[PDB]
Amino acid sequence: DCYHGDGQSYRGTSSTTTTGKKCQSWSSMTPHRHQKTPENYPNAGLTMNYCRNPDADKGPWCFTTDPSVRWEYCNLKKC
Repeated sequence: DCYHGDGQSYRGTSSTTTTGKKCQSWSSMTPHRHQKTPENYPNAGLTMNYCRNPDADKGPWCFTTDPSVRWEYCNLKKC
C-alpha cells in the first residue's frame, strides 16, 4: 500500500505507526484529546483510525492508542 507526494491524497486503510502502535480513531478524544476532526478538516478524509495527513505535514500520521505517545508517522511506504 503506499502514498504519493506528502500523502494528503492517501485514502487507504493503513492504521499502524512506524513503531507498530495502533492508530487512535480521529473522532475519539481518548487517550488523546485533539482538534483534527472531520468538522475542522472536512476535506482530509478523517474516518475510522486510518493514517491521514490533515495538516499537510511530510507524510501520513495518526494519534496513537498508547497514552504515552501522542502521535507518530504511519507505517507506509512512499510510492
